[PDB]
Amino acid sequence: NDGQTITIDLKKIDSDTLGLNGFNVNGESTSDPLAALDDAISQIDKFRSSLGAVQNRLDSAVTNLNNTTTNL
Amino acid sequence: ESTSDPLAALDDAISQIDKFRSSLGAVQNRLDSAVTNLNNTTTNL
Amino acid sequence: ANRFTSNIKGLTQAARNANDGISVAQTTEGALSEINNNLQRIRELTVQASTGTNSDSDLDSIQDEIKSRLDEIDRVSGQTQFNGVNVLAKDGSMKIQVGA
Amino acid sequence: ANRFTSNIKGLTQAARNANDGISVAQTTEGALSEINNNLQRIRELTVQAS
Amino acid sequence: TGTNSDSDLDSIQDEIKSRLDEIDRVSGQTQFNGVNVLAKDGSMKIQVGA
Repeated sequence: NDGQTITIDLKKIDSDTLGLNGFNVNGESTSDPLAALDDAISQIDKFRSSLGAVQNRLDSAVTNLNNTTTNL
Repeated sequence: ESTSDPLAALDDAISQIDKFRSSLGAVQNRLDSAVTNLNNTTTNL
Repeated sequence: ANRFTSNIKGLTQAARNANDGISVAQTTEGALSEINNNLQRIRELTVQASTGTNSDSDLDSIQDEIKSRLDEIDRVSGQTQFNGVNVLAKDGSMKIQVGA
Repeated sequence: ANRFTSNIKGLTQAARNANDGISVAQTTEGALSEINNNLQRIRELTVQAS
Repeated sequence: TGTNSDSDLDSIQDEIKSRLDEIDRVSGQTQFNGVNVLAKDGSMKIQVGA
């Protein structure tokens, strides 16, 4: 039927949106490199979690479709 | 420009084709009944 | 003889009617089984979320997977259908002819 | 029966197309798995730089 | 499906238009001993009684 959609969410991930965009440690050195790095890692982890959520949805959908096809 | 509701239009076309087919089936059945009745009447006369 | 033929034809049609009914029931049962499996996965990872050792960020991923599973349950409930009839979407009572 | 033919072919082909979904998802997951190692390396190198 | 590129949709459209051309051709060309059944709307009359 029409209007059947599974929506995968893609957010562009480069050094710019991740934070740093430029990293100095030799001194201007960033004030809190650890916090920025941890937040950058956390954003990646959140995107990975969303990805896992979408594989689960997709494989549940495909197994449902395969089950329904035999019945029809 | 991509059609707004492609599947709906295709299903409507399916319905139209099916109705036209069903009318043909009905007229075939009635014609066959007419033929057998005509043959029986011919034998009786 | 005419009455016998009438009843025989009626029962022959009712047989195919009952086969259609069992097909409808099996198609419904498949979607119910899928919803069951989704619910079991939800209860699984809710059990993981229950413990207090999890941080807020982890609980965010757990909630995201909950929302994905609920959306899947919603879709399977809504857009499943047989013969163009949304069997699970709307509450209703359906009759099946069985006799002449 | 005619409409069941449409339903069956549509469901089968829809599952075939949905498989592309897991294809894209797993490729993206591999890409982020690749990226994560560099971030961890930078993280454990920053403490040395400090 | 969103996974397809523009060329994929182009090939799909080519196949679709070839099909539709076949529907139009078969509708136009089918005829029974000089009468085009599907080319134009109409009715046919049949004598079944003396």
